[PDB]
Amino acid sequence: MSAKELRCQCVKTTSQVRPRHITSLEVIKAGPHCPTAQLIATLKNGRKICLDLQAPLYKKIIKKLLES
Amino acid sequence: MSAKELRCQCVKTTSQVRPRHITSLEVIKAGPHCPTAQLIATLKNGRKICLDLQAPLYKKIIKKLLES
Amino acid sequence: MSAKELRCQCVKTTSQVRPRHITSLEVIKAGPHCPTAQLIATLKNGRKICLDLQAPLYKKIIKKLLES
Amino acid sequence: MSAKELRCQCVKTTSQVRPRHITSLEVIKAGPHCPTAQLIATLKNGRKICLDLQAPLYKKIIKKLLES
Repeated sequence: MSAKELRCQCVKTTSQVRPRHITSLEVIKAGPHCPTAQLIATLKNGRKICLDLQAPLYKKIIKKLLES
Repeated sequence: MSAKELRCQCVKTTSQVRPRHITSLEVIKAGPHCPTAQLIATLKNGRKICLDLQAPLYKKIIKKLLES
Repeated sequence: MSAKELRCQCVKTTSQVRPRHITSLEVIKAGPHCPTAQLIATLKNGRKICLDLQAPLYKKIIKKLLES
Repeated sequence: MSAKELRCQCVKTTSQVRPRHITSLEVIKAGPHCPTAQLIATLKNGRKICLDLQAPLYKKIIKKLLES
C-alpha cells in the first residue's frame, strides 16, 4: 500500500528551455509513481519538456499566461 | 483586438466542479480558434472539465498544488 | 438510459484538418459527459482539433504513425 | 533515426499495466528528443503510464476503443 513501480514522467526539471514561444503546459502533482511534483509543458513546435513548480521560473510562465 | 466563435476545447468556464480531489490540469492561452484563455483540467476520476485563469478560482488550484 | 448532449471536449468530428504535419493525438472513448467517441488531436503547430474513430480517416493517422 | 543523447518522455514500454479500466491514451511519434515511438496513456485513476505501438498490445487498446 504506497505506490509500487515508481516512474516520474520527466526526471529532474527541464528548465533548459526558456519560456517565451511556449503554447501550453500541464501540471500534475506528485502521484505514487511520481512523489516529486511532476509538471510537463508544450512549445510552439508541438514538443514537450517539463519544468518545476516550487520556484519563480514557472511563475514567469503562468504570469506570462495572465498578461494575455 | 481578438476574435470569437471558432473551436475552443471548452466553452465558458466549467467552474461547476470544485477543486479538491482534482489530479492535474492543462493551461492553454488564447490561440487562433480560441481567442479566449483556454484552460482545461483533469479530475481524480480521469475525466476532464475546464476552468478560468483570470480569477482567484484557479489560484486555489495552483495554490493547492504548491501546498505539496 | 444515458446518451445526450453533455460536455464533449469536441462536438462533431473536426475532420476539416488534413493528416500530414500532425504531431500527436489523444484517443478517449465515450465517457459519461461524452457518450460519443471523443478523440482529440494535436498538430505541428501545438494546437488541437479532433477526429473520429469509426472510419478510415483516423486509420490514415495511425497508419501514418506505423510507417515510422 | 536518433541523433545523440535525446530526451524521451517515457523510457522503454510501460506494458507493466494491463489494458481494461484504462480511460484514454496519447499517441506521439518519434520526435527529435524521442527517436523512438513515444505513446503515453491514462488510467481510470487519472494517472499515466505508456505503451508501445509496434505490437498487438496497444492493438488490444485501440480494439478495446472500437468495441464501444
